[PDB]
Amino acid sequence: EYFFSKNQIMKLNRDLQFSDLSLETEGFSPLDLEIFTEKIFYDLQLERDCDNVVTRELFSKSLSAFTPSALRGVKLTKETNIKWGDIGALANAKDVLLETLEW
Amino acid sequence: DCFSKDNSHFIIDPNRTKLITTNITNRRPLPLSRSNLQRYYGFAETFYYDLHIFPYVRQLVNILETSFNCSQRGITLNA
Repeated sequence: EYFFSKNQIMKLNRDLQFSDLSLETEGFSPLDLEIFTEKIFYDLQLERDCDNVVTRELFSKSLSAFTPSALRGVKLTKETNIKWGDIGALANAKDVLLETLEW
Repeated sequence: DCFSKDNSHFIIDPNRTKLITTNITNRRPLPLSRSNLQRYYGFAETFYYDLHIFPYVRQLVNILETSFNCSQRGITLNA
């Protein structure tokens, strides 16, 4: 919010509220957030003609492409992202495993 | 000092010995779409891209045009 205020005046005017993208942006340093917000701000001339960037969840388009200064080098583990819904029929084990993890 | 009319038009003749070199002046260079300037003097023409079929070129040219256009808005975009 401070960074959005420190750019030349623009506003998050739609019913989106900052916590949404905050929960969407766990792995970021302050410098990364300054950059990410500048990348959003460039919407103001790259795509919109408006003097103010009503944001319309455009973050969901750009934040998929931008990345922090973290997450460097090609390393992955969550990529498959199949969730617990895609159990391999661990009927006699998924219970105890998820319980022992979650408690 | 030969004539009071000076602005509307004048003739140089190489029999007249003067010149001036006031460093530099700054002026906008012509757009290709109107000028086509290269093809007149026959230099190694740049490839004329189209604005559609190489979409990343549209991306880059818009990214630069942002800062030509924002000059009226006065913001220095630093693109």
